[PDB]
Amino acid sequence: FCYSLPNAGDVIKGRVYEKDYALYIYLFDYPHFEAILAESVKMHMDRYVEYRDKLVGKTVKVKVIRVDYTKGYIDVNYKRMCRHQ
Repeated sequence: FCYSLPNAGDVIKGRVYEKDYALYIYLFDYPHFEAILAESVKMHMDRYVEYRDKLVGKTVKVKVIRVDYTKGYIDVNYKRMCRHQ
């Protein structure tokens, strides 16, 4: 293996999108990893709807919680909105 990787705890930027019942994020510096907002997967229905409405299409900062470099997956948690949004 080889390639650039973020470290757990790192706060990085990307654009949020929805897919397969959850919120994911297109990480600007890690475009080839499927990055999911871990907290959105099992979030209770009504709050999930609000969460999706608040974040989809927005540019945000997220904190890295887990990196699977062999399979290409990254789990993150939404932190804050960007200046570009």
